[PDB]
Amino acid sequence: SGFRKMAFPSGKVEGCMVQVTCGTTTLNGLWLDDVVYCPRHVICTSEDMLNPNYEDLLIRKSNHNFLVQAGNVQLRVIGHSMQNCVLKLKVDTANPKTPKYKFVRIQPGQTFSVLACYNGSPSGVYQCAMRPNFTIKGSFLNGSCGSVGFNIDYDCVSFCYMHHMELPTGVHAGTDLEGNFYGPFVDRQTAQAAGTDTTITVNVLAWLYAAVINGDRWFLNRFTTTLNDFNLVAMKYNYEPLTQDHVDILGPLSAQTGIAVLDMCASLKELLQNGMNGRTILGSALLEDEFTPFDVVRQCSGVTFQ
Amino acid sequence: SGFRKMAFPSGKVEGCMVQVTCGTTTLNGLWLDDVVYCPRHVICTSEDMLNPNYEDLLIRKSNHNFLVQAGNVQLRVIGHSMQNCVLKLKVDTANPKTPKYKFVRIQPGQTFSVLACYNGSPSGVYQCAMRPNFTIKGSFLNGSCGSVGFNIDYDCVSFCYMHHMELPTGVHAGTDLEGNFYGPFVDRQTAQAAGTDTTITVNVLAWLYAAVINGDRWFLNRFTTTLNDFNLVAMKYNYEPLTQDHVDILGPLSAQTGIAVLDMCASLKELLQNGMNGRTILGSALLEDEFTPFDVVRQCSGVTFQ
Ligand SMILES: O=C(Cc1cncc2ccccc12)N(CCC1CCCCC1)Cc1cccs1
Ligand SMILES: O=C(Cc1cncc2ccccc12)N(CCC1CCCCC1)Cc1cccs1
Ligand SMILES: [Cl-]
Repeated sequence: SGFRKMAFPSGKVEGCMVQVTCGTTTLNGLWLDDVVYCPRHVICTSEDMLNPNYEDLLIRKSNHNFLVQAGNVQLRVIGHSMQNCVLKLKVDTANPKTPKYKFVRIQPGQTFSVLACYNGSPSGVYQCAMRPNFTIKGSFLNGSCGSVGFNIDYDCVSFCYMHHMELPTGVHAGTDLEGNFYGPFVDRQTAQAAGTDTTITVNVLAWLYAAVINGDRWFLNRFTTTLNDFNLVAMKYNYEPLTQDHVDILGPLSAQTGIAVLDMCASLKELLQNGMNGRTILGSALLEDEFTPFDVVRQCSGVTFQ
Repeated sequence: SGFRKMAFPSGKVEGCMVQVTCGTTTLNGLWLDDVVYCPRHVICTSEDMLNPNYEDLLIRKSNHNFLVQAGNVQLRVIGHSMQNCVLKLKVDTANPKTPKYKFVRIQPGQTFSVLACYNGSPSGVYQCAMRPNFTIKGSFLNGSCGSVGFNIDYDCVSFCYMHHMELPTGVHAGTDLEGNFYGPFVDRQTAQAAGTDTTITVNVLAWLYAAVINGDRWFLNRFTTTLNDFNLVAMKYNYEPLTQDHVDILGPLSAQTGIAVLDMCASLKELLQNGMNGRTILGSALLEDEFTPFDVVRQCSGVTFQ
């Protein structure tokens, strides 16, 4: 029992964190095999950041302009190339701690763990989700660039995020490990704004199923709804549209608890209308949207507390 | 910017997790130097748990009755002894991944990271607090016994908790690493209940300072209070008493934000008496009490642990 915002154990990623320095700029790098991945803005001064020409800035660097430190050991950079917004530094040593890994680009609503780092050293681990507006509500200070997001399903680390910047609202923007930004963001200091954020409806429903699995049913009601009527109501509360894919994905949780997906949708419509009336759901007075259907199944028991 | 429930990086602890099997019972063990620590109830069957005589049950066990698996390697048990509610299995091999460590017993209100494990394999990491009623609101399933709680203070892991059981309300009970339970709990399948819990006042104040540091200031007011008047009000809402030690500990945060601790206490008094009025603080509609003053300073200043 219990339901916590749970991150993956970070050890496999900690053994990959290195410090990357180019001139006066220092940030984090991810050392996998003989390559160190880091944000390409490591080659910029604060004066270059408005309209950097990364191809022009990079062509002026030699391998010895990049200082990579792994613990107290300096790695030798023997090559460098840019892939989208990521800089790839080839090093003369393969990381002996390289776990089984893959690079995956995720979709909004997906969750992942972030290993926040400064100067190539891990500071903390937390769980977050790719918001519908493609930002993440992280906890990052200056120097955190290059910190990564990942999932560790079945011993393989799937790296899905690399931190590049903080937007004016205090939210964060980054790329996948191939350097493609999530959302309409660019690695320039030009005025950029996160679009209006919405609640991840499928994740709130998943979390309501987690509440039923853990014994709570106060929020259920005798009603059902069509998928279209649910979306018409949901959009009024800035909730993301629930698609048939989302309904299908909630199938296993629906079968386990005995609550049809559209019946749980009716409960959600009522919660949006009434609030919680001094009650909590899994220790929260807000509807939680950073647990996916997959997270709930992984964390919760396969036996519902009837 | 941003403020997340952040756990310590778990890698140093992951390299210590092993699987301990005694008969049909399998749980987790912590392998440090040449000793594997685990709950003493690993020697019990469900029937033994009703009223166990651990000394009598342990007498019947040989070293070979304990199967310890570290990854895919079986460790050889060369001795066994009990210390309070922890079983200590002496093994023939010192753990080469043993970090610098210490065993510390924490006080209620103190936070720590839990590395939830199953079959000696880490599954997740989350941050929690030792409640004033000595329970932890964890997320644990059957097989999670032996999972540990820890903090990192510089490069030293301080192990403070070992998981033993779940109470009927879904909350958890365990011991320090010397086998002494936190709370009035015993390791026996008998009627036990968590006492009435209270809110960790110093931690709520620390989190209000974190909200201020993050630009959430709507709850600030022109008022101050005395420590005595605040404690009279706090006692009415089942909040823990705020001591002069707590006020001293909040000194740095008070100096950084310009809000005296009793000035923040007057904000908290108003929040208890009036609620949040539809507003949130750091994305929460409840007053969060699982961040200590040290956690807030650490997260807001980017302290690392390589
Ligand atoms: O937002 C950041 C870093 C950052 C990240 N997370 C959190 C942050 C919090 C506060 C300040 C900064 C943060 N940029 C990088 C700043 C460096 C640029 C090169 C020289 C040295 C500073 C700005 C841009 C990146 C891409 C496009 S604009
Ligand atoms: O509570 C647990 C483990 C546990 C922990 N966390 C979470 C749990 C969730 C569900 C069930 C169990 C959990 N005990 C152990 C159950 C037996 C398993 C087989 C061998 C003998 C013990 C019951 C105890 C009573 C008094 C002290 S322990
Ligand atoms: Cl995805």
